[PDB]
Amino acid sequence: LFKKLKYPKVQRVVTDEKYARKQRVIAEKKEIMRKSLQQLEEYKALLSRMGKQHNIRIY
Amino acid sequence: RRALERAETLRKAAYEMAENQHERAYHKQSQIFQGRFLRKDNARCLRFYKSIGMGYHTPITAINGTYIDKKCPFTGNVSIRGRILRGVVHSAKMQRSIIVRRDYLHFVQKYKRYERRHKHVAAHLSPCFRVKEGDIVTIGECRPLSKTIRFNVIKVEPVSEAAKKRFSPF
Amino acid sequence: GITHDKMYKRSKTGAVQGKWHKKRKYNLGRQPANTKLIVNEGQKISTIRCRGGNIKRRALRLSHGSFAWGSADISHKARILQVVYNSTSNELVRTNTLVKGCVVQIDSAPFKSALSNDTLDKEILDQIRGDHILARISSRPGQVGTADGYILEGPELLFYQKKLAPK
Amino acid sequence: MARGVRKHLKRLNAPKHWLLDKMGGIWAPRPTNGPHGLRECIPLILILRNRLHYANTYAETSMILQDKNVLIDGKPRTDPTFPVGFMDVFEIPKVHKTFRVLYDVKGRFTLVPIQSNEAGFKLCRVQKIFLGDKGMPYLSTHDARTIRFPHPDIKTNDTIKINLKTGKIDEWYKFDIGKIVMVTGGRNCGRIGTIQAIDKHMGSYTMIRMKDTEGTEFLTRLCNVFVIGNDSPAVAIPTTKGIRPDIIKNRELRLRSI
RNA sequence: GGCUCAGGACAACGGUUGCACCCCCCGCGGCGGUCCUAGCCGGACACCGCUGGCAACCCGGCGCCAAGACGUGCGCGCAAGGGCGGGCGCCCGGGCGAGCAGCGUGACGCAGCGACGGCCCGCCCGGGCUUCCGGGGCAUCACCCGGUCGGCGCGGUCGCGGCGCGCCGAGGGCCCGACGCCUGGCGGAGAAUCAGGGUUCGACUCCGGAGAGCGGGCCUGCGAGACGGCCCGCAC
Ligand SMILES: [Mg+2]
Ligand SMILES: [Mg+2]
Ligand SMILES: [Mg+2]
Ligand SMILES: [Mg+2]
Ligand SMILES: [Mg+2]
Ligand SMILES: [Mg+2]
Ligand SMILES: [Mg+2]
Repeated sequence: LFKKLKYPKVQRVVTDEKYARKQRVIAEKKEIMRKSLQQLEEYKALLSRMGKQHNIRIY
Repeated sequence: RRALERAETLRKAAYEMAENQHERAYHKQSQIFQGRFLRKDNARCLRFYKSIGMGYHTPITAINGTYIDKKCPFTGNVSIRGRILRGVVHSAKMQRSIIVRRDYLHFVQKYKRYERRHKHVAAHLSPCFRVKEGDIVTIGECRPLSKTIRFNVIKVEPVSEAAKKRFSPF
Repeated sequence: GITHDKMYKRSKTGAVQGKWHKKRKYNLGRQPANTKLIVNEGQKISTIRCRGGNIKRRALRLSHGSFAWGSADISHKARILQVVYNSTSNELVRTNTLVKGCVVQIDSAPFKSALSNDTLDKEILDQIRGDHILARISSRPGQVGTADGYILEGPELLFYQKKLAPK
Repeated sequence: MARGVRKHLKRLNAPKHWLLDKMGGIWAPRPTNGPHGLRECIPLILILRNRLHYANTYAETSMILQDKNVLIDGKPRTDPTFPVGFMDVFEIPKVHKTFRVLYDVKGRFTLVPIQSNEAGFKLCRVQKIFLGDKGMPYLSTHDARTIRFPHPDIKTNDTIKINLKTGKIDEWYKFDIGKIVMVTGGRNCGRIGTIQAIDKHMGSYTMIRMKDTEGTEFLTRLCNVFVIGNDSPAVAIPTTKGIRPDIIKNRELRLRSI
């Protein structure tokens, strides 16, 4: 659809800082997953002389 | 050859049981997957048994027996945990249960003397054990099996019949 | 309402015990689901809010389930036809009520679709050539909302066959 | 039979080693859940008010904690009822005071000032090894801290050195005979000794026998035996090396101080 | 949190075990892969304006608007449950005294999180039940119990269990005092008295239990059979 000056505050507007926040969150989750993968890989490289039982990622 | 005889004996017990049409249901060991009995070779175990630990040994009757009891401590699905007690048999009239008599002493400080007291403890008796009145039994604690039963027999030491009833704290 | 408290029972000697408190919500009970085979119609399952916020679902009507042939390792999803035996009561069988341990007849189409020729257990192949296969229920409807099981064989198959043959 | 959890604590029902005065008031602080439980901890306010005397009331302690002037293992805590426990780090940067929380011979909590070389870590006792989601091995400690992917050589009842900055293990002490230990509960709290025998009873508690350096011998169960290094302590300990005096000796000390 | 002690006499309670039959908010520490418009989605009500009923208590109808509210949902396969996978007399790692956990694979099912990312796990406090011992008087109460004792199967429960239902067999307790009746019977830590041994009491400060006129039922919520929460009968 299309003394003092009184107007309603707009909502659902995505300014600059919302973009930065979303990008930071995405990057944080990605690096978390990467660190977990690296830790699993190094632990698996260790234990060369013992068995292991973890859920193998499918796909 | 010894293992072969065992498997045949176990196999018969399963097939003669299916001919007892009087029974409402077919009783089986939950661990064993029915279907192994269709294998002609003895490449699979047909009976399940465990060791209860605490230094007690599994009777040969349970290992070589042909009975089903889900409440047995050796072939069933219960675990022993807690207190181990001893007593003498008081009555053996139920299907797979008995009553155990325990004796102890109670001290009275005013008179500086004792009293002889006894309690009755009900337990489950697996078919691997044979018990008459007066024998000494060892019972282990388990989860509630019924309204009054929280113990299971683990060891039986026969006593001669006609022997004198005597106060025997244990 | 419904309770499983032991305070309303007699003692081991047969005496009556006194009531020393009112009813508590720890020891409550609920009416049975009485899951019914289908044979405004469709699968219906309800959810129950249990203690601690946990979720429990009881099936009121269902028609399908997963059944596994252990010997050959063949598992498919099949339609349940009707109940034929129950070790607790004949009334459950007449009403076609599903519970753990019920013996049911399932359609043979999924299993005859393949391996109808492969030399497996002969007693099952003859059933496959027909229209129904004897099976058993292993899950608990009324707690998980499913009716799964396995195909019978071995001594139990002979037992149930002899049981339900003369009828 | 209460309908829910309890939130209060009467003064008389409080632990003895807190040393609360009978007539101080009707109530006592109720510590919140955290790294240490009710019976093996002590609220922060007691330390900040009844020990260091930096505050005279509840409000002063609350203000100080809000201003974030106290660190507990490098993380500022604003809860006046936060539980503090054994082998903690208690540093107040604004007054350059750093302490480690330990047990005295009498069986009470004490603050042992420390140096910076050893104030960046803490010792933890491992009580449980379990498999978590997906079969990944884990371990837990007496301070409610869980570590993933630990060294297989680490077993139960061992001692672990974790860096506070990151929270990673660097070395561990095995539980064996001849290792200096410290008692964390019972009648022998605060004593230091060396293990001499380990007797295990099937289905019940395991008993540990240790000898004091002077020659005294005492017994305690394994549930409250804490290894604090090999032969010599890894961390600092109070002035007295875990030697409990007798009543006569303590009376002589009291008279000397009077 | 505060008040009281009606009820209840192998019960509550005190000490001592266990859950390999269990649930758990906050807090602390980890963890964080989600099958098939994302410069940011959709509709409503509350307050409020107009208009009204009714003695009071209470509410009605129309009307534009917000979300850390509601609904849908972008996303590297993941909830519950189910089938199969150890032995040949016994004993000599993820973990135990103890075959307990986790995992692989074949089938089902798409649960929870996601328009400023938390489903999940561990600890902690708390609760539920449970083992052993103790737990009033009357024999002008001597025999008592009939889901009462045990077994099989299912259901329900957070969960074991005659807890409930169907079938089967018969049992269980008692002068070392059952069963029944009575109590101006809440229990303990303790109080009074005083050579020693003991007798009586224990509403009340701490802990535990029960209740909110009597008897029942229930919603919300992690947690209540709640009463300064709702519904019914009875008496006021
Ligand atoms: Mg999708
Ligand atoms: Mg939303
Ligand atoms: Mg009374
Ligand atoms: Mg009270
Ligand atoms: Mg109440
Ligand atoms: Mg009420
Ligand atoms: Mg109230």
